[PDB]
Amino acid sequence: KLPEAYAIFDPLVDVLPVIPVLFLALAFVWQAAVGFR
Amino acid sequence: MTILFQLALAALVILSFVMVIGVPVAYASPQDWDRSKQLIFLGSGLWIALVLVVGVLNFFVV
Amino acid sequence: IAQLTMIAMIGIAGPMIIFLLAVRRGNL
Amino acid sequence: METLKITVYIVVTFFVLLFVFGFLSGDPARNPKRK
Amino acid sequence: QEPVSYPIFTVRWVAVHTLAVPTIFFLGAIAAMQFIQR
Amino acid sequence: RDQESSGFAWWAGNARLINLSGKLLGAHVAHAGLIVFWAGAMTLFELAHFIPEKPMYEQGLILIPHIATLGWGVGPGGEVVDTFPFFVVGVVHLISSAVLGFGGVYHAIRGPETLEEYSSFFGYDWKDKNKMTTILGFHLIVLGIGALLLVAKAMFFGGLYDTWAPGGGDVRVITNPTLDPRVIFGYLLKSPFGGEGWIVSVNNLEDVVGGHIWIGLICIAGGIWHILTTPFGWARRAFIWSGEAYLSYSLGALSMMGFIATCFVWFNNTVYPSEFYGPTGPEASQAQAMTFLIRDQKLGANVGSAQGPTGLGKYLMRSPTGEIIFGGETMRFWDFRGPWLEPLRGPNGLDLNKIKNDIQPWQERRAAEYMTHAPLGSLNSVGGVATEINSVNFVSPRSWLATSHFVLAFFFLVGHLWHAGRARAAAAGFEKGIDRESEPVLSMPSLD
Amino acid sequence: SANLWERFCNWVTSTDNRLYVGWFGVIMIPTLLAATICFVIAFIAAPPVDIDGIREPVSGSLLYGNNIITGAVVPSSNAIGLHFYPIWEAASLDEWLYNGGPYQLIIFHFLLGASCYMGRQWELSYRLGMRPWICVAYSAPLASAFAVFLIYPIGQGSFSDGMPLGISGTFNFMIVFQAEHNILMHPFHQLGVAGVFGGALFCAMHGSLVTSSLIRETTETESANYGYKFGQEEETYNIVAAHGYFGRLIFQYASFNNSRSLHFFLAAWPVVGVWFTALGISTMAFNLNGFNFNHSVIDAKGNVINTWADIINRANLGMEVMHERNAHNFPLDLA
Amino acid sequence: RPFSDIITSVRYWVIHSITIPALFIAGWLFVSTGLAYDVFGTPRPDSYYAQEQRSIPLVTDRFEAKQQVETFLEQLK
Amino acid sequence: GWFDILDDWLKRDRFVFVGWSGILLFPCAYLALGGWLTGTTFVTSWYTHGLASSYLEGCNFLTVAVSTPANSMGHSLLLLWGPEAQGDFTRWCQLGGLWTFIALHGAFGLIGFMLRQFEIARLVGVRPYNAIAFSAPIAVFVSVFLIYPLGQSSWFFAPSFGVAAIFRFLLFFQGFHNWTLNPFHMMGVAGVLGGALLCAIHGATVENTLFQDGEGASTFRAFNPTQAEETYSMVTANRFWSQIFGIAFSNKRWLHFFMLFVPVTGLWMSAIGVVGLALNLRSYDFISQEIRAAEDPEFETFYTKNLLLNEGIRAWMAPQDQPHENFVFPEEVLPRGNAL
Ligand code: CLA
Ligand code: CLA
Ligand code: CLA
Ligand code: CLA
Ligand code: CLA
Ligand code: CLA
Ligand SMILES: CC(C)=CCC/C(C)=C/CC/C(C)=C/CC/C(C)=C/CC/C(C)=C/CC/C(C)=C/CC/C(C)=C/CC/C(C)=C/CC/C(C)=C/CC1=CC(=O)C(C)=C(C)C1=O
Ligand SMILES: CC1=C(/C=C/C(C)=C/C=C/C(C)=C/C=C/C=C(C)/C=C/C=C(C)/C=C/C2=C(C)CCCC2(C)C)C(C)(C)CCC1
Ligand SMILES: CC1=C(/C=C/C(C)=C/C=C/C(C)=C/C=C/C=C(C)/C=C/C=C(C)/C=C/C2=C(C)CCCC2(C)C)C(C)(C)CCC1
Ligand SMILES: CC1=C(/C=C/C(C)=C/C=C/C(C)=C/C=C/C=C(C)/C=C/C=C(C)/C=C/C2=C(C)CCCC2(C)C)C(C)(C)CCC1
Ligand SMILES: CC1=C(/C=C/C(C)=C/C=C/C(C)=C/C=C/C=C(C)/C=C/C=C(C)/C=C/C2=C(C)CCCC2(C)C)C(C)(C)CCC1
Ligand SMILES: [Cl-]
Ligand SMILES: [Fe+3]
Ligand SMILES: [Mn+2]
Repeated sequence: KLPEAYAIFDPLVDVLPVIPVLFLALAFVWQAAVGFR
Repeated sequence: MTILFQLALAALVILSFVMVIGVPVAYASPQDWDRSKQLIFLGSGLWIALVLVVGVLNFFVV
Repeated sequence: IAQLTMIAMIGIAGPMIIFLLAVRRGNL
Repeated sequence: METLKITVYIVVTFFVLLFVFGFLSGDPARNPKRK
Repeated sequence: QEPVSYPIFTVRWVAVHTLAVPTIFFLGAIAAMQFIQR
Repeated sequence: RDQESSGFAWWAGNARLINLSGKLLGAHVAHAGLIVFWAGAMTLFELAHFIPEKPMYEQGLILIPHIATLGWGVGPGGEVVDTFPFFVVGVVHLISSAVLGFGGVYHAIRGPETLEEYSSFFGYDWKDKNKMTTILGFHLIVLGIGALLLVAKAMFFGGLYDTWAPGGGDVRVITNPTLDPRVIFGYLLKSPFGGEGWIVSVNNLEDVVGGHIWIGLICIAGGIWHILTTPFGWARRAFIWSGEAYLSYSLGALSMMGFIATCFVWFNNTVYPSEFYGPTGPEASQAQAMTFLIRDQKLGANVGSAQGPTGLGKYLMRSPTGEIIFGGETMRFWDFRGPWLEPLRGPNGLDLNKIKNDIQPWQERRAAEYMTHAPLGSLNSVGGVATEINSVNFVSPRSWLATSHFVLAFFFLVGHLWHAGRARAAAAGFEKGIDRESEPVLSMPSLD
Repeated sequence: SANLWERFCNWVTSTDNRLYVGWFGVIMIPTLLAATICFVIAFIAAPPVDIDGIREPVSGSLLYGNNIITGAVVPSSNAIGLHFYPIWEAASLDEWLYNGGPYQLIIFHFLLGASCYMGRQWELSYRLGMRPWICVAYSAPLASAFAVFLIYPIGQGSFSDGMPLGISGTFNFMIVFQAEHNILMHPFHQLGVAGVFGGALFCAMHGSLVTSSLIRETTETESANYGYKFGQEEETYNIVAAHGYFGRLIFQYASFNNSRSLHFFLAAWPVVGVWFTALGISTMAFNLNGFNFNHSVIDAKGNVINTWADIINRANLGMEVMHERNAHNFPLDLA
Repeated sequence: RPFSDIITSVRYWVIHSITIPALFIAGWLFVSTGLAYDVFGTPRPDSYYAQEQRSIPLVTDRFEAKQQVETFLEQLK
Repeated sequence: GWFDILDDWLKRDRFVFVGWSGILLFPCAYLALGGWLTGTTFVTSWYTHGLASSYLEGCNFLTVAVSTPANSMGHSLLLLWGPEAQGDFTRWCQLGGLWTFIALHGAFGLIGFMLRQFEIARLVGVRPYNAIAFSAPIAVFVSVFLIYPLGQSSWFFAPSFGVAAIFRFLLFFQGFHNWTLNPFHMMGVAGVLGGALLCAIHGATVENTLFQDGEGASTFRAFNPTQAEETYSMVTANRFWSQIFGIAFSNKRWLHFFMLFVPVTGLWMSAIGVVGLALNLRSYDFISQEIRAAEDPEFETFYTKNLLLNEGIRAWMAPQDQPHENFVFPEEVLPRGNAL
């Protein structure tokens, strides 16, 4: 699957693809924190 | 070599994490940002170094 | 040995950046 | 049935040409404001 | 708004509390159903 | 600036960047990082689950096949012999993403918010026509260089996976691409309707690499052209020069490209192979038919003059022209050309004699494997239509790509409608509503 | 004097015409006129059409003994496929009609014209110095018309699997569609019906709330509608009364008080809904099907217990077995 | 009156963090001890059939409906 | 005395109003909702049809229902204290007592809301058009959930509260009555799509003829709730629409009344349609077509395809959809397309 040395980071690799959607959520977090200008 | 390879790769993931929380508040905050210009420079220099020394060490392990 | 340690950390990584800029008041 | 192909092509072509020449002809100042 | 001569529990009180205790009791039961083997 | 002194609510916030160049630059060079990040992250995620002796289309890989088409990590017949190119492509994209994002956060928060007072070559104005044509010229040149990279891969660096090669596909090097404009522009004169087909009708990699040379150099010449030229009068009277008009045209372009892409990925099998993505739409029907014929022929039945329970053939039929094609409801597909089905096709459709004696093993097993794997599935990924039971799970990669790019294209069309309307209305100046005192209709003759 | 082009070009863009006719119009009008002629003639006096390419014609013409409900223009043949099939690619008009010729002839012109109509709406709004994006709202029925007449044929691979141009034929289309893909368990079709039911609902309650707040300029022998005298500078009801009515009905926070928000929302709900179901048909053309649950309840003996989804699957199997005359043997199909 | 006034007062927490876990646990224990199966009389997934009655139970009279279903439950189906 | 006290404590202004209608509305509505929520959660339908329809049995949210009573109950209401459960709660749950419970209590909750609308309108001092408009869903409710099972032999053929159980109703109606070919349903569908058509277009026209009164591109902030000056150019809307389509409103009062009129009438005409099916009077055939398809076997129309399909729906759904008949059909008498 992944070379045997990096195999330890098999969970780290599984959590990579959902990092993009979070940016769009963070932008709403940001906006509510400054109280919506 | 493989313990050293894991050790270097673990520090890279950690130092990327420390970098990804560190530089936005380094540029952004207004009550110190200009003193953090050397910290982010040395930090990013070490980052690209650490990346490439782990990279060449791949072929010497696997 | 836990590798769930970074999946813990990586979800709070975002708002901690904003939380501190809201402690250090400026440029949110 | 062969004449039919040619006269349909000519008709279609005539209309598409009026269309393009019509949109080249000064359309962004046809508005009632800022003409 | 709900009255200003203030009965001890008003009308808003029963409205939120007929919809508070069943759904807490229900999402505790529905969650338990998930761990039934089937 | 950054409150309601700008003329946009928070849900239109990105529109405060029409007049700030640096802040806008930071926004885009930061977003590029996301596109690259997903490329790398997704192929690493796919590879962590990849079984490299199981065909790619039955496990959901949709980024490894693009690399496989370039003939990296593959042997003959589309098997994996080593998995290193996958890892290196993914990890180097994921690493370069950081470099893009770094430039993002810097130009957005630390950089000058106006680049016209800073620089006069990164200083630009949407109403300055000359700057736009020069930037457009740069961008055409880096696209021209980008188009010649594939030609390099084709001729020097081990070529491409040719699926039309003898005995199933094999990686083959192009040693002679067409440089013949007649054949090249001939594709653009064909009718889009079934039977013929537009540029989608490509059937060999010589035309592909040849056309890549052709489009590359017309855009290097055109890119050089827009640095050394100022737009003409009729060109200036045909347009609205506004920072939003360019976006409208570009949305129009992207919606057209998505419609074309979803047509490609559904029908072609030269640039989207049959050994890295599953069979195509007609390919499974034709396969079912072909393996049925082969099975029933071994019992010694007459299949060559066999008439149905409605007549007009039982295994084979006549097309309109008179070629021997497949019968039943496989009579709407005979525009299908497969690599595996073509050695059996006579001078006017299939020749039943070639069927009896010139069956090679890989052909009949290709036909048999493609029969039970036809583009269907549900939105919770289990094979078949709504009558059959959940016991086999199939969703062609073709359907995922087709459905996604279709709905994104429809939405990019309606976005082009929106931004064209805003740009046109804002130009003339009634995009904030209709001025009270004077109104057009109050000065126009009343219909009766 | 001025030459004929300048005269023509301001005759076209004349916004003093009784009916507008743009540059989109000059290409809209012939295509739709032709569409109208071919529909009126073909619904009435067409010969029967071989649609299954095995010599069973279907009558859809009134003159060969149909009424309005059963009549239709019968789709192009399965033998013709996705081919372009005009009058001059046939050997005779006789056999062009035999292969469902007029069906293609109505729909190409009609879809083209319906897009040119979308263009014309924008042009008239641009000439009247009013806001755009009535044309953005028109993209919803238009995209559903495309999906049903052009995309779903490309996807299934023939124009026989189009929707006939008629009422009972439309019903036939729905019933075969449900059997072969089960559209009711597709979440997108569920948002489409929600948008239509909610759209109809918001129309009714909007109508009642505004007509119940009207001012008194009338008497009780002349209709209420003569309170508006055309193009009043006085809005003809009191928003805070309706707001105060709605605000006691559900609550104070469940009642809009900005007519501009109310009307934006009134326009936004069904349009998003109709997009979603139009796309739903379009993805089913590539054969991304609704959710299918076979046996969600099984016990310890390992024997199944039915669900309502199973009763629906039995019906689907019934319809689908009837829509297959092509043989008894069909193992993994479509298409 | 706004939720802001409700989300802060100590008496709100001193009731709630005490009542709600009891209700959560009352709801959990209600299904997990199998009591929901007896008070609603819903079968367990080993009691839909029996080894002498391999067809669906069906009521066919409306005044002995009660007795008919009690017969099916008495024979351990 | 005490009456006018009970009056002004009820009719008082509060975050949410109660009134005399509150006394009928709130218990009935709350019990009906609550019943459905416990029925979808714990209650089986295995002693009635041979289905599972609850989370306790393992079904998801797309396949649960509070299912109808059994066929042998007739049209009995099945009261808890009555001589079909005799003071017993468990059997009452098994026999489908919750369906009727929910149906009756929801039927009174509808009357409560209807009355509530009248009362609030009489109080605020506006005309009661919203309550007249709200009689269309009650017409539909009592025509589909009450009159239709009372015309048949039981509650068993009524729709069960649940999404998939309503889908099965759609297929049942199509299969046995050919419901789309009845003109009252044509009129209802038209009325409802026309309501939906008017919604999108009216919103789009008002929102795209707004005056300039703001400073930002968004015009949502240029509105004050007062009616002193007009908020959209009606004249412009008329001039636009009379030119692109040919006819236009030139009377607001009439436009809003047309908006009220189209879907409420649609639903009323459809209610007449489903009470027509309750006697099994159903538009299903045109006799001229049968005699013609009898004398000529190579005649085909789409209508004949629809009747063959109706055969398929019925013959294949009947076994598990009418278990109380204990139907058994051999595998050789089921209808088949390929046998034609
Ligand atoms: C692709 C390029 C592109 C670009 C660069 C722009 C740029 C812009 N648009 Mg445009 N637009 C586009 C495409 C594009 N658009 C398309 C394709 C459509 C059709 C929908 C539109 C429709 C549109 C409208 C209607 C409007 C704009 C407006 C704007 C401006 C402000 C936008 C803003 O702040 O939103 C900030 C964005 C949000 C608050 C949206 C957040 C969405 C969330 C919460 C959920 C997203 C879910 C996702 C779609 C589904 C998948 C999720 C996944 C996780 C599985 C800005 C200049 C505005 C303007 O001023 O126009 C002139 C305005 O009114 N745009
Ligand atoms: C990919 C999406 C995208 C991008 C690239 C941007 C970019 C930007 N937006 Mg937009 N926006 C977006 C989505 C996005 N936005 C969406 C979806 C919405 C809807 C809510 C908005 C709503 C919105 C509004 C209302 C406004 C903007 C504004 C801006 C600018 C803010 C600059 C600033 O001072 O930030 C300050 C912010 C911070 C200090 C906190 C965020 C921290 C950042 C920069 C990093 C986070 C990611 C990560 C951890 C960094 C790793 C670095 C590593 C590689 C080393 C900036 C150029 C503003 C604007 O136009 O002003 C002129 C403004 O008022 N945006
Ligand atoms: C692609 C988008 C893009 C654009 C348009 C810019 C534009 C700019 N950047 Mg940025 N930058 C980017 C991406 C981008 N950057 C990325 C990805 C990063 C992370 C590496 C950075 C990080 C960065 C920083 C931190 C700084 C700049 C600076 C500059 C400014 C330079 C002014 C000058 O006189 O330069 C004169 C220099 C040149 C004309 C030559 C540059 C040669 C280099 C550095 C790159 C060459 C790359 C490649 C090999 C080119 C191949 C071309 C090929 C066709 C043969 C300019 C406005 C500086 C500035 O003042 O910004 C305001 C500053 O502080 N850049
Ligand atoms: C002086 C010339 C010049 C040159 C050469 C470029 C070059 C580029 N610009 Mg550009 N730009 C210029 C001036 C210039 N800029 C000016 C005056 C402005 C106005 C401020 C901008 C504003 C601008 C913006 C805002 C953007 C660009 C983008 C781009 C990139 C397009 C990538 C692409 O097409 O992806 C497809 C890829 C290819 C065709 C393959 C490229 C192969 C070659 C030729 C380069 C590869 C090596 C190089 C170091 C880049 C590596 C990228 C990495 C992520 C892998 C490219 C690096 C965009 C971008 O991607 O930035 C992130 C973007 O958003 N430009
Ligand atoms: C792809 C990106 C791109 C973009 C955005 C532009 C943008 C522009 N170019 Mg340009 N150009 C490009 C690439 C690009 N160019 C390349 C790569 C070449 C080299 C081959 C050229 C060669 C070129 C020339 C020769 C000229 C421009 C000009 C212009 C301006 C045209 C003004 C106008 O109204 O034309 C509108 C044009 C038309 C309406 C006629 C179109 C005729 C054709 C191509 C199609 C007719 C429609 C037909 C039905 C389509 C059938 C397709 C079929 C296959 C189905 C505009 C600023 C002009 C200018 O002022 O430059 C300064 C000018 O003289 N361009
Ligand atoms: C105001 C709200 C209200 C209304 C209208 C009803 C209405 C109804 N309930 Mg319900 N119920 C309610 C509140 C309400 N209930 C509450 C709060 C509870 C919880 C305690 C229940 C619990 C309940 C259960 C469990 C059930 C019903 C059932 C029923 C129905 C059966 C008939 C019945 O009991 O009528 C209600 C009223 C009466 C029977 C009698 C009223 C008598 C009055 C007005 C005067 C009597 C005068 C005098 C003493 C007569 C003397 C005669 C003598 C001289 C011979 C009916 C639709 C059943 C059902 O739906 O089955 C399908 C059922 O299962 N009820
Ligand atoms: C050979 C041939 C051609 C044969 C014919 C084939 C064929 C099928 C014929 C059709 C016959 C057929 C079978 C009919 C069946 C159904 C039928 C009889 C239905 C009528 C009965 C009915 C349902 C009654 C009750 C419900 C009802 C009234 C429904 C009507 C629905 C309907 C279509 C409404 C109209 C919608 C519509 C398009 C409105 C546009 C209004 C408009 C001009 C708005 C613009 C506008 C908006 C503004 O906001 C403002 C401000 C202004 C100013 C303004 O202007
Ligand atoms: C270092 C590193 C890395 C990376 C990291 C990162 C990048 C992280 C992330 C970060 C981020 C990027 C994060 C984010 C976050 C976010 C979230 C998680 C979300 C949030 C939101 C929410 C949850 C919501 C909210 C709300 C509500 C609730 C209500 C309304 C309002 C609002 C919407 C606001 C990797 C992995 C490559 C590996 C190597 C190293
Ligand atoms: C502006 C803004 C924004 C946005 C932003 C963005 C868009 C950004 C992005 C950026 C980016 C785009 C980033 C990224 C990052 C990344 C990184 C930093 C990475 C790292 C990695 C590494 C280091 C690696 C490692 C490894 C290896 C090497 C191998 C194996 C695996 C692993 C993973 C372990 C928002 C809206 C939010 C807010 C407002 C403002
Ligand atoms: C062979 C081949 C190839 C290539 C090809 C080529 C060579 C292409 C070309 C392309 C092209 C060649 C394209 C074109 C396009 C075009 C367009 C898209 C259009 C334009 C125009 C317009 C858009 C216009 C507009 C207008 C009008 C019309 C009117 C007047 C006004 C205006 C301006 C508005 C490839 C690679 C695939 C490979 C394989 C094969
Ligand atoms: C039967 C009966 C009765 C009654 C009872 C009752 C009244 C009950 C109630 C109950 C209840 C009252 C319940 C409730 C529950 C609840 C629930 C079931 C909920 C759910 C929720 C959810 C699921 C959520 C979701 C969401 C949302 C909403 C938003 C967004 C986010 C989310 C998605 C998360 C009586 C005793 C009289 C008699 C006997 C019989
Ligand atoms: Cl059929
Ligand atoms: Fe209105
Ligand atoms: Mn079909």
